[PDB]
Amino acid sequence: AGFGMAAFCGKHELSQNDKQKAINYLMQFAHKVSGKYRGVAKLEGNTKAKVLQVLATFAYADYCRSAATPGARCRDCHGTGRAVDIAKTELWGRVVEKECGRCKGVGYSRMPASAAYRAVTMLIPNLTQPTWSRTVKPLYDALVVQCHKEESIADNILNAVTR
Amino acid sequence: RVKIANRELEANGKVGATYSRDLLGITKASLATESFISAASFQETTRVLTEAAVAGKRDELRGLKENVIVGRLIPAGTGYAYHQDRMRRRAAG
Amino acid sequence: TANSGYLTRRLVDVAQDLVVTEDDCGTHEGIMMTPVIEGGDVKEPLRDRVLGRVTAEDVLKPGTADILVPRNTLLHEQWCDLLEENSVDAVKVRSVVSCDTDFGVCAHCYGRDLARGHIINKGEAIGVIAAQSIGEPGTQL
Amino acid sequence: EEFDAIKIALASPDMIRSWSFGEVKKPETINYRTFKPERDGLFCARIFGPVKDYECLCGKYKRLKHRGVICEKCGVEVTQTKVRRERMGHIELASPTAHIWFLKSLPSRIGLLLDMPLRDIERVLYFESYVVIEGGMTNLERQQILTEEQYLDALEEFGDEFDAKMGAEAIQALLKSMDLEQECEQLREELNETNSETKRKKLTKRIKLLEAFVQSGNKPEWMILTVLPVLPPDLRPLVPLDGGRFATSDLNDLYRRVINRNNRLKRLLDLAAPDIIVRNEKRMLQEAVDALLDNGRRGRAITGSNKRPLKSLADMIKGKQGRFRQNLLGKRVDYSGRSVITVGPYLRLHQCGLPKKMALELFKPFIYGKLELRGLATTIKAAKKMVEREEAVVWDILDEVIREHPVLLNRAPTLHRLGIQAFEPVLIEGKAIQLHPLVCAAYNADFDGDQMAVHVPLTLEAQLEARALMMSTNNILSPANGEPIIVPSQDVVLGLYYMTRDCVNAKGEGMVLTGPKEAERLYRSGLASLHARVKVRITEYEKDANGELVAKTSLKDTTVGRAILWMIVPKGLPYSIVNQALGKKAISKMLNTCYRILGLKPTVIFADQIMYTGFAYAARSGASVGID
Amino acid sequence: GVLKIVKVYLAVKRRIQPGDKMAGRHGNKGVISKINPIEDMPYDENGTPVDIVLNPLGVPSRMNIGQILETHLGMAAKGIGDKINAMLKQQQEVAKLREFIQRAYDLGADVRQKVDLSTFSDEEVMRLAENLRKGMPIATPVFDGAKEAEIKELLKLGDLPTSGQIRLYDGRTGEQFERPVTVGYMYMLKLNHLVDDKMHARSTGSYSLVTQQPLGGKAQFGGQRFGEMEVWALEAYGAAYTLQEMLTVKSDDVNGRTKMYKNIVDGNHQMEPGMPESFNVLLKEIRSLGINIELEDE
Amino acid sequence: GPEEITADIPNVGEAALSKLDESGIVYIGAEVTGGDILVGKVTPKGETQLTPEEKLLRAIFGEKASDVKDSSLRVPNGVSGTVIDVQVFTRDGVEKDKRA
Amino acid sequence: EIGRTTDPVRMYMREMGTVELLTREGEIDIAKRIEDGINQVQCSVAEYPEAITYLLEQYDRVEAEEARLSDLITGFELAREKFAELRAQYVVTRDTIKAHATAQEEILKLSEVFKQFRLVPKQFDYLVNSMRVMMDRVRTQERLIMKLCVEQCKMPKKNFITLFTGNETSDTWFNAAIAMNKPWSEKLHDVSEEVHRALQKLQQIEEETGLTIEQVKDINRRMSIGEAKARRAKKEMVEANLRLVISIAKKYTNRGLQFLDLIQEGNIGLMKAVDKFEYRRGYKFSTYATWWIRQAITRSIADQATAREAKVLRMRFGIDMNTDYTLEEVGKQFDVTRERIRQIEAKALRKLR
Amino acid sequence: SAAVKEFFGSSQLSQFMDQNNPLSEITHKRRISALGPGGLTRERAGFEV
DNA sequence: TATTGAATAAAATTGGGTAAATTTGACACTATAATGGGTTCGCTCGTTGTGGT
DNA sequence: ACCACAACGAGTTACCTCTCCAAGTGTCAAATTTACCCAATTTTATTCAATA
RNA sequence: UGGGAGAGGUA
Ligand SMILES: [Mg+2]
Ligand SMILES: [Zn+2]
Ligand SMILES: [Zn+2]
Ligand SMILES: [Zn+2]
Repeated sequence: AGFGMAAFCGKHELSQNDKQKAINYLMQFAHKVSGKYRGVAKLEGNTKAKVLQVLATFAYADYCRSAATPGARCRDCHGTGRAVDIAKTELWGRVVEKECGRCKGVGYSRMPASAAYRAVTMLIPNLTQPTWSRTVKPLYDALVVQCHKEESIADNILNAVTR
Repeated sequence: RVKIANRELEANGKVGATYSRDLLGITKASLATESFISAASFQETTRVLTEAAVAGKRDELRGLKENVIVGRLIPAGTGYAYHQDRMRRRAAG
Repeated sequence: TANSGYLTRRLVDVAQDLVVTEDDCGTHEGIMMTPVIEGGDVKEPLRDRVLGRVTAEDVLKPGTADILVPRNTLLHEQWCDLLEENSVDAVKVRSVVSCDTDFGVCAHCYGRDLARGHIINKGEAIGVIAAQSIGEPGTQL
Repeated sequence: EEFDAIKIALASPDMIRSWSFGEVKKPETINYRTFKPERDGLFCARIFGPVKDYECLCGKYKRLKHRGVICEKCGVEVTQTKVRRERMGHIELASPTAHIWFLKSLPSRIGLLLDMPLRDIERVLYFESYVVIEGGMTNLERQQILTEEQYLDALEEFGDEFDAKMGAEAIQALLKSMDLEQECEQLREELNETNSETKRKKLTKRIKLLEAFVQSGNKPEWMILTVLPVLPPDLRPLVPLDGGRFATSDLNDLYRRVINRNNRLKRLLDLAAPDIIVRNEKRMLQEAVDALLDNGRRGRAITGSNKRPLKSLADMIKGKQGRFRQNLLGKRVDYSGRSVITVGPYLRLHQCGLPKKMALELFKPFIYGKLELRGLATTIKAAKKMVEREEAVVWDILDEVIREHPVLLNRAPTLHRLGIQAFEPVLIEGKAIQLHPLVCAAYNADFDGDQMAVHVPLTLEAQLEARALMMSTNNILSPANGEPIIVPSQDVVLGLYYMTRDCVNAKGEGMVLTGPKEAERLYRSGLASLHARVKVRITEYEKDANGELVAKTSLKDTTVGRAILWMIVPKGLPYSIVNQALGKKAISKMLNTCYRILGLKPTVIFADQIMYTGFAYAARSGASVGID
Repeated sequence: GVLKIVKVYLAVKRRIQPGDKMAGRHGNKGVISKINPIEDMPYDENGTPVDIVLNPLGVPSRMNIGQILETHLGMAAKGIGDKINAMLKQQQEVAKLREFIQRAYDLGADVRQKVDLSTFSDEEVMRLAENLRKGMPIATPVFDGAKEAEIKELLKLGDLPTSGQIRLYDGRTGEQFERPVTVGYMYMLKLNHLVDDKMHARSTGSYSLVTQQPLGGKAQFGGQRFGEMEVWALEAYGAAYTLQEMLTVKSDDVNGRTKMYKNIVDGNHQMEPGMPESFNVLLKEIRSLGINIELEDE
Repeated sequence: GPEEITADIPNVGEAALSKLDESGIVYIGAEVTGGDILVGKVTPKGETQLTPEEKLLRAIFGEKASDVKDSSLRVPNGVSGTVIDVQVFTRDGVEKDKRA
Repeated sequence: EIGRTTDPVRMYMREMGTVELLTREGEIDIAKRIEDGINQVQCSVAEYPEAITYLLEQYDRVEAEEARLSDLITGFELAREKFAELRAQYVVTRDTIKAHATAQEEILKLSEVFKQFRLVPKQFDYLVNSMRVMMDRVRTQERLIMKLCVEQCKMPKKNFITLFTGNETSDTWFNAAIAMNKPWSEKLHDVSEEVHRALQKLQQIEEETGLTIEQVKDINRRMSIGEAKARRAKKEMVEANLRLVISIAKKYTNRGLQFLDLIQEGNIGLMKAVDKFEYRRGYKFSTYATWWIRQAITRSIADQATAREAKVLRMRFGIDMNTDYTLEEVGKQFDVTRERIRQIEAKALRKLR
Repeated sequence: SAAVKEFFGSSQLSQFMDQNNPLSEITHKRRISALGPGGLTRERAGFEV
């Protein structure tokens, strides 16, 4: 609820101080999930806390990355994700559209996890892309799909009291 | 500037420059101060901004008029401690 | 009123950046103060001409008492009465135009804060105070 | 947020295109059928931004779901409308044109940069005389300005050995072809041979300009404009009037003239127009750009339909009604009121009478905070309707908020620093501010219709500055001289003068009184007058060589009124300051002596008591004015 | 573009109150400071309290003595009207009323008009006395007026003190004022500078388009200007935080003033100031003039 | 659309329409005070300037393109007084109103 | 006198006072110079056989019955037999071009049979603009071969002009330049591949026009000086009539525009009146010029004040519905395309004809 | 109509009449102004006039 | 019994380009004679920048 | 070198109150976008096995 | 929306 409104309003940059609140809430959620996963709890307090905080910022930035991110819009569809078919409009006559072939309709270009991997491997260098793929990235897309659930339940608790 | 240059030149062992002080008027001194923002907000904004754009000046924001235009604490009164703290922070680091 | 307002604005802008940024600049320069005796009478006595200033050096005379005020003393009413009872006519006090400080003045070269009665605290906009003090009685002129 | 200095320089054409967001091509501001701005115009939403917050122009992406997309129906990026006052544009001028500041702001600095007369430079820019730029022969040295006759016969003489041009392109070619460091070393060479101070000052001015150009690192050909930047269209809005018609802005009109003449010059240049027509169009574009940058500088100012000259960008920067003096050095300010002032003769030196409706408007978010702290209001709208209906608990919370929260009272013109002072407000009925009578000298206020502004300090630091610096009890002495600004004026003065002044055979003369309390008893009972010469026993005090007060008692010869004034004179002052007829100078000397002996707080209490007894005894005197 | 206009006409009845500018015909202006009770007002030996108490210190340095002479002549006029009112309340005659009104009309030294009441009827004299019972109106021409001798003869006709000064008593203590006080009738005007029209306060309202500063005026609910001179006053005090909050959070700091409003509602008296939007406007205008000015990140 | 002069006003109590007539206009002789409504006017479907307290709530939830704005002629604050004359000037061509 | 003035309309009226007014004969012989210029460029493009085969392919392209001959030929029922005569001219200029005064008499006969073609102006300047872009292609080609002659020599290039003003097609000038052995010729062996590219370009252009380089070079020189004299006569005509522009723009002054803008739009209108002026109509110039001047000034001041092809052929031409539609109705309802629908109509006309 | 309405509406001497009392109306009608079209100018005049 | 360094498909993303749709600005619409314009001074004081002997 | 003319700028602070500020419609070449083709790269999963 | 002029007035 409050996590959903804070993360959404910090993503779309309104009341622009709840981004840090979303970082801290996702860090506490990482504290919650790190007890039931193997490769995350292999460190001490300060190091694991710092790398999970910067991983929370990276997962929130992966949630914050929209079609209005500076340097992330699709070059062809201009963010829309909808192009016209000249051939199908010629053989049909009716107005028809297709999925944008470049960005596959999502509108923008998503953020790679290897930037986060390079940003965190300057503290712990012995973890590699096998370990990053088999251990870290399930936690990473778990956080971003969880923040999607948080946004959607904020949307449901909003349209239950407004509609 | 002449006094500071003569200070450091007689410190490191040079000859130093000689000068002759000039009594500017009140308007001419306000327009010939080394803060182009203060001089432009006083008077003759066309002339002052033209000369400052040609010379490529920069205002270091050391005066009360400059820190009022910018919207900060002035270096006077209760803002003086904050301004010398900011000066030692930008000088140490 | 129009002319005095324009004069006050010119004075504030010529003196806007002057702030007491030191306690003592460490100079020996001064201004020889004297009672103005222009015309046929004394116009301003030495007591109020020097009251609140800071002496550039000692006063040196055999005189009637051989009074030796120290260097850099804030002249209160007590020291004014001392100079009156010891009959002094020329005192050298540290002025603002002979201050050794760069980008501001020292507190000793200014002297007494006329609004509070003690020495001036470092960080007081004496240029704005002086410009308003000169440009206020222009309506009375 | 974090920045140290502010730098100023000339603007390169690549930098002018770098701030831009799209080239402005058409001069239409908005369509007048529907209120929608035209594409590539002065208000174009594809260039400057959408007119609604998170909504495209044609109405295709109206939600915040698309936080930015370029709507392919109308090209508009779906973002907030705050970017309309921040995104610039640019116009690509066909012929380059001179900047009017770097031409007609004396000294011209293009004529000073090239050692050319401004008359010759304007003759070149007005397409009247050619100027050579380079020449392979020795007959035509550089900057030799030729007329049309000399240009045609030199064309029949040499033809291709030289190349002379005209207009601002010639001056841009001259500035681009000049050599900065070579002119620097040549001028530093030529400085030594001359001996006249005028020629030497000219050489030092030119070498200072050249050294300033080299040390800044700009290029001298950036004084000739090839790209012209456009102000964002929410900083030059199209305000609608009450008739349905518009009062369009002067910047929109000047940009419209510049764009129309630039587009016509593009058409005449690609149409292969005659040289006279294309020179007239280039000259007109030069005049339009110069008008837009500074209307009244070069020729006659382009006036609008109302016979008034158009406000340019320089007219928006400079002057009393310009940006600095009207909106940057002084602003308009929230949490501030204004009312007519009256007398506060019952007040103390730190108090002012503030009306209840004025204070209820000034202190409204503090009232909302106290309402939501006490739980009386559930939400902000409930607190707002509670203040809108003005409950008795709203007036009680206002009484709680007002207490120990100073306000600043200010009267214009604020000539000296005691034109703003801080006071602790007293909630009064009525609509006028009540000012203490002893601060009216420092305010230069009377009560014939003066008004004062109230200002509420919000932050804790501002409240502490008002309490510790700007409080009226904190500045008793002037900042100009050391003398007190709190002098009693004319009614206190008339009352204390009538009090202390003696008479020879008034009533109850020659008595011997036990003290000032018996003198007050005699006067209030009616057995003695204020001016009866009488003998009372005055116990006066005196500070010793240390800080302790020694007491002494004697039989003084005085009047009854001086004995009653001794009841309010504090402990530490002698009877000699009371034992004469007190005028304005004597009361001011008494207050200054009380200051120098006792300090600040007994001086403030003494000034209050002086005001009260002077008012009371001037009233009991019954002084009047008759024709006799 | 107009469908219909509805024009409503209010009608306010405005009473005097403290704050209202009142004036006489001699440049004797001023503001009502207090509306006193009639038991508190000073009164004469007949118990009639005065209506307005004016300061005599406004007379000598301003030299408008026609104020005092109008006061004396108005006292004499109201004394004559009081005698006519006493005769009309006693319902005496028409002959004594005709005699007294004629005796009051023939008092001047060499006055031009000759008002003869023998040509008057009885109902005409009764109507004249019914219009004269509230005071006898007196024409005093400019540079042709009554003198002190005429004023004192009129005051002696009306059984009034010829010096124009009576004994007044304090309404509160009951005691007598020591010196005799000038009491009379002066013509006072209510000027159009009413404190209902001058009183205006604002907390937060609407803002200008370009500068994002508050508006100006009682009509559009604007804030008071904190001008250059007031900025100099705060600079001379040293009130840097007060000056900074005048410059930013009470003014053109759009993201700072909403923070300050919510901080005040949350009971936290602390601001977070930022850059003035008018300074951003000025930077954009100097950039539009073809001059690259920019803030420098150290 | 046109702005309507009408009796119904969104989001006011019955302490506002206590002095209006059936057409939205005030009665001749009504002892109104400050803040009362003399003639109610509502904008068409779509507001004209939105407050930031609910501008974010119209952004993230959706501007309804409905729920018209209160734009009524109110008595200014601190101003009492009766109403002595009303005059309605309608444009030539349309049917006016019952009160007009 | 130049100098102490700043009013730009005053400077315009001063600088326009140099020229003089024209008599009745002045428009006649300046129009004679105009006709001389356009007939000069017409006869210099008439001798080119590429223009002849271009007008023949234009003839059997318009003979496919997709457009009427009204917007092809104005005048001289006769165009068919005259184009058969032009085809006979084509086959005689194709078979006896090999032998050499027969080429001279046949190009002289092409130029005189070219002159009676009183065709429309737009197709004519479109086709000679196709000639213009191909001679601009060979112009930048010869400019490209001059700069590749210069860019590695670093010598006085005058001797290469003396050995290059011959035929400049074979390699005899190349061997005569390298073999004589001045100090550039031994280090000028790196030009061999680009001059061989120039030789294959020369054989390519020899087979694409059947004509050498010097004759097309001086014919391009002749048409360039012809169009230069035509443009100079147009400029000398249009500079001597700006007083008419000021006299017509004298009435529209305080109607929304500044005075100089009105006379600039009038100068544009006067230039458009000069460009399409006919002198065999009795009226001198002014009654034809004033319509264009008034039209430009009033227009400026008023401005300042398959399946898809089948259904757009239905809706645009109005085939079996209630109301017909123009390009704007379908350009609103179907897609934001406006003139693209017109090119769809053109493609459908091409695919149906 | 444009000329006379421009004058009578927005000249410098076509003034919004003061009618507080009858004295204000009679004094506004009996007023003489040294300023106006072709007269003096306010900031550009001194003690001589 | 397991987690992970190296290696590798492999599809998504960046960058470049490119031929075909598609905008975009202009132009048509036309022939008695006409041929050179309307717009501010009763402001002072001072300062700085320009031109002859 | 010194004098005699032109042009800019400045002139108190607020505060108020008012009024006043013609008709689309069809056609052409160019250039501009636009849907899309394809190498370089690189991010992510997936196999081997090899230490632990 | 809320700008710019002009006029008048107050201290
Ligand atoms: Mg006053
Ligand atoms: Zn896409
Ligand atoms: Zn010092
Ligand atoms: Zn759209």
